Amino acid sequence: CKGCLSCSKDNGCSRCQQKLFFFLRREGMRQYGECLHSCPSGYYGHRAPDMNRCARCRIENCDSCFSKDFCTKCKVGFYLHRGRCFDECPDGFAPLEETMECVE
Amino acid sequence: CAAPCSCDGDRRVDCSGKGLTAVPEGLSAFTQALDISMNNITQLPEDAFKNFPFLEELQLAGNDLSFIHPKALSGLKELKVLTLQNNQLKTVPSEAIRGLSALQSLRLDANHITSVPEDSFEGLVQLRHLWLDDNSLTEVPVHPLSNLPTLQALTLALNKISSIPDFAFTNLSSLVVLHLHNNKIRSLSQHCFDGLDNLETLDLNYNNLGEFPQAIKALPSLKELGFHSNSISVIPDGAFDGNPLLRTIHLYDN
Ligand SMILES: *[C@@H]1O[C@H](CO)[C@@H](O)[C@H](O)[C@H]1NC(C)=O
Ligand SMILES: *[C@@H]1O[C@H](CO)[C@@H](O)[C@H](O)[C@H]1NC(C)=O
Repeated sequence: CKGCLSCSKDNGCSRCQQKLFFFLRREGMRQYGECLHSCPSGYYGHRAPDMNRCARCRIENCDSCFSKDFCTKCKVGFYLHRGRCFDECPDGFAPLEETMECVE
Repeated sequence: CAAPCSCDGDRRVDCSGKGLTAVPEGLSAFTQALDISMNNITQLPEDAFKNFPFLEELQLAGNDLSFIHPKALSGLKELKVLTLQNNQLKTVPSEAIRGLSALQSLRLDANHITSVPEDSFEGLVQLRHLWLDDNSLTEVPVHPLSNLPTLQALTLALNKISSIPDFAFTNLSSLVVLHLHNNKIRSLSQHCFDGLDNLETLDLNYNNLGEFPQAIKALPSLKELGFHSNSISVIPDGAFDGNPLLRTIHLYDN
């Protein structure tokens, strides 16, 4: 119950602060709200004027995404190209392992 | 590994919510990941980060930061990610971030920025993702934006912008994703979007658009265009010939 406008014991947080992300955590059957300054891996913070909520990174092969489809960094075995995950660097591009992302 | 910071074997140090009023000391210079989120660092003195030349990712989320010394973050050439979201910044710290050549991702959302100096973002030739959510901006900063030739994703949601002049983004030839939702946009000039030849996702939810934005006729790679929850009334014939690759359209609640 940190940074929570209204925290209940059974349901955890239910209304985050003004500038905070409301995130739902699943554990066993227990599901409860939380307030974080930044949504965790696999989620992108979607702002709103009423309450700001995290949503799943819908783009596949992604572990951290800036928006619903732009991945800042893919998992292993997939170089980053314009925020999209490709196992190989396409034409006009070559693999670059040092930062694990597609370069010209 | 100095207390109260908890470290690991990957030079990643977490000191979240330790109530520190200043940058902790006694930490190895080899540390690359450092987090002081949810702390009480009211201000940053001069060169407070001289002891960490090998820093790659720095987080300052929700530390109630107010004022940054011009030389506060000098010599952070290895910096890749810097987050300053949810603090008391009013103007962008242009002098602080002048020398961060290798900076890749910069967060600035949830602060109280109301204006940006023209000279900001100079030399940031490695910027890829820039946030600007939840501020009191009233116009898009065209001149500072033009100094970002390698941007990929820029968001400006929940600001107080009203309109976008022509060629406001003319220099972001590498842009991919742009966000403007929950803003207060109502007018868009005909060539406002010219130059975004690599744009893929344009988001315009929750605005006051009363006419269709023919400016979107310059996005050869558009795929998502969501402007739902607006005052749109008329879709003219052939209003999409410039976007032959559209995938979805959000115009419900209109
Ligand atoms: C943060 O530090 C300032 C300056 O020392 C002090 O006035 C304030 O009470 C501190 N806040 C907290 C929550 O510790
Ligand atoms: C980048 O901005 C500069 C400064 O306004 C301008 O001279 C130049 O033409 C721009 N580059 C473009 C539009 O490709």
